[PDB]
Amino acid sequence: CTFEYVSFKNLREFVFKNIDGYFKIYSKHTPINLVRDLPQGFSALEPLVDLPIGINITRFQTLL
Amino acid sequence: NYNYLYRKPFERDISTPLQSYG
Ligand SMILES: *[C@@H]1O[C@H](CO)[C@@H](O[C@@H]2O[C@H](CO)[C@@H](O)[C@H](O)[C@H]2NC(C)=O)[C@H](O)[C@H]1NC(C)=O
Repeated sequence: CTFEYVSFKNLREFVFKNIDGYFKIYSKHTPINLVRDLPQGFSALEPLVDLPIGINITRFQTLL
Repeated sequence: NYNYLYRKPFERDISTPLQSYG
């Protein structure tokens, strides 16, 4: 518990990476026409958060 | 005292066998 923090027509996109023990998150939100596959076109992802965790990561799970 | 225990860049662990400074 040595660190803690608090703050279909559409698609939410994200990127997660860990470097130097800093864990970094980026995002984009957009409307979409079709659900079957990712959109055949370009849009950029922008940063949200930088976390000083130092912890090691090799697996993950999504929460429904 | 003997409480000050010891065994990547900014990598850390607390799982177990540790030494400690006399
Ligand atoms: C981060 O965690 C992984 C385990 O999920 C560590 O990888 C293991 O490292 C040992 C080193 O002797 C290997 O024998 C295993 O085969 C590795 N397992 C896997 C799944 O890769 C990794 O070393 C850890 N890194 C740090 C810096 O703590």
